[PDB]
Amino acid sequence: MASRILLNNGAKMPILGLGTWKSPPGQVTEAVKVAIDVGYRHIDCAHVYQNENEVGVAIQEKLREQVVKREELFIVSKLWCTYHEKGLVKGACQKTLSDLKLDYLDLYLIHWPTGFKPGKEFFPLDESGNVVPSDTNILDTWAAMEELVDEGLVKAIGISNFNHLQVEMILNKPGLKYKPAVNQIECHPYLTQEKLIQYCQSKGIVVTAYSPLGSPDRPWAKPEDPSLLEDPRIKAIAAKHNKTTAQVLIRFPMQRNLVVIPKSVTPERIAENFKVFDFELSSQDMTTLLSYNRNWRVCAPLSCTSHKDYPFHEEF
Ligand SMILES: NC(=O)c1ccc[n+]([C@@H]2O[C@H](COP(=O)([O-])OP(=O)(O)OC[C@H]3O[C@@H](n4cnc5c(N)ncnc54)[C@H](OP(=O)(O)O)[C@@H]3O)[C@@H](O)[C@H]2O)c1
Ligand SMILES: NC(=O)[C@@H]1C[C@]2(NC(=O)NC2=O)c2cc(F)ccc2O1
Ligand SMILES: [Cl-]
Repeated sequence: MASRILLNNGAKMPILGLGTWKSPPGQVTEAVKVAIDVGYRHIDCAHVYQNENEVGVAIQEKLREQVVKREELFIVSKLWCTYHEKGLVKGACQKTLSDLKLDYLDLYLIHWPTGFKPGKEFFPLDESGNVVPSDTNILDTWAAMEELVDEGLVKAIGISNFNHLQVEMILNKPGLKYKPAVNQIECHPYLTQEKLIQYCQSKGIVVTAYSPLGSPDRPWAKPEDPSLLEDPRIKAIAAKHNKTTAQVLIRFPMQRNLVVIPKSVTPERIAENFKVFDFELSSQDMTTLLSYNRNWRVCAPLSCTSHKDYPFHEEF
C-alpha cells in the first residue's frame, strides 16, 4: 500500500488521518502532538468542532520543533453550514487558518450540502426544532470555494455528506473551474456505501471514510445500538491477522482506495490505529466485511431532514 493517494488537483493525500470531532479541547493538543510523533501526517478538523485553536497549538509546536515540515502535513478543515453565503466563505476559512496557525489548508470541504441561516448558532432552529435554511445555491458556495484556491488559502477543495445527485450537480456546474477533490462521507461495515463510492471514484473524486469505528462516543449512542468494535465476526477477522478490531476497521477502507480518519484522544490507541500498513485483508475478508452492511447511519441530523438539500433521503 502507498501511504498517500493522488488527488485530482495533483497533490498527494495521506490515506490515514486523525479525526478530531469530540476530542476535548484539553486533550486534543496532546493527541495531535502524539499523532505527529507516531507518524500521522493528516489531521481532519472543522470549525464546528470548537477545538481548532487547540489542534493548531499542536501543529504549530511540531512545526516549530521541526518534527515535520509544513509540506509534509496534510491539514483538512471544513466550511460550516451557517457560512454558505458567498460574503462569509473567505472569513470562515481565514478564521480556521488563524486558529490552526496555518497560511493554507491542504483541503477545505463544504461540510454539508445544506446551508443554514447565518448567525451565532451552528444549528439555528425554528420554534418547532427544524433547522432554518439559507437560500444560497450550493453551486454559488462552490464558486466561493474555488476563489479560495485562487487566493492561495487552500490547495484543494471538496465536499462532505453529498449524495451522488449533489456530487453530479457540482460536476455539472456551468463554468466549473475546479472539480471537488474529495467527498468525505460516513463509511464502515454497517454503512458500506458501495453505490456512492463507485460513483465518486469513477469521476476521480477520492472518498474519505468518516466514523470508521462507528463513532462509539457519538453523543446519541444507545447501549443497544450496533457496535462494530464489539462485533464478534470482525473480532474474528482481527484475531486471524493478529490485529485489533480497530486496526481491521481502519485497514478495510484503505483497501477500497479510500482515505480514513479514525478519531482518538487516547495516546496508546493513536499509536495502535497507525499500525495498519503491515498487513493485508484478503479479498474474501473484504467481501465478508462488506456483507455486514445494514444502512446503519450514525450521522443523520433530525433537525435537518426537511431541508431541501438534506442528503440522506436519496438512496445514494
Ligand atoms: N464530515 C462529517 O460530517 C463528519 C462526521 C463525522 C465524523 N467526521 C470526522 O471523522 C472522524 C472520525 O469519526 P468519529 O469521531 O465520528 O468516530 P470514530 O473515529 O469512528 O470513533 C471514535 C471513537 O472510537 C474510539 N476509539 C478509537 N480508536 C480505538 C481503538 N483502537 N479501540 C477502541 N476504541 C477506539 C475513540 O475513543 P478515544 O478517543 O476515547 O480513544 C472514540 O470514542 C471525526 O472525529 C471527524 O474528524 C466527519
Ligand atoms: N448529527 C450529525 O450528523 C452531525 C455530525 C457532526 N460530526 C461531524 O464531524 N460533522 C458533523 O456535522 C457534528 C459535529 C458537531 F460539532 C456538532 C454536531 C454534529 O452533528
Ligand atoms: Cl465546520
